[PDB]
Amino acid sequence: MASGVTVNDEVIKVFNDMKVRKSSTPEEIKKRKKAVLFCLSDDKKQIIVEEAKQILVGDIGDTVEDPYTAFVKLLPLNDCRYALYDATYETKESKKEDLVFIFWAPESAPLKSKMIYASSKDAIKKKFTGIKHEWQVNGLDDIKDRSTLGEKLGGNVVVSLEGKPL
Repeated sequence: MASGVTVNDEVIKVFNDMKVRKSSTPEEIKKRKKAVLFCLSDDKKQIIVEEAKQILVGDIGDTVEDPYTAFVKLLPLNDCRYALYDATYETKESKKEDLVFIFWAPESAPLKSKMIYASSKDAIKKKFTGIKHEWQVNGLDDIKDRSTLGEKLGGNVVVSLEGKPL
């Protein structure tokens, strides 16, 4: 009984979009994908993005109170999923931005959920050619720590992340 999962083309559009996301006018920035969570398609054979669980740069402040809390709301404690986000931080030398591949895997999720994604983990990562970061968070307590993020991207050089001092 062989099995395996792949990464849906949607994951690419997000990678190509999140890898080439440029800031020109706030009007376009509203469409600029800053954060997005990936889930299994209706076929449960590949990794596709869920429109219901994504965070744009314009959504924060229009219909969303916070980009983090928005993600914290989508994150299922009884289900594992992936999420790509762009971490904007500023160090004591200069301000820079980057993107990281996050893996949401709670301890309440079923082994079949962790295994299904585990099979696509490479496929989804393969599509993330150039991703120099990888975040493994099981629960919200693993990522709720603003420092836990600001450190993984920059570490002890980040004076502040997302507008919050580190």
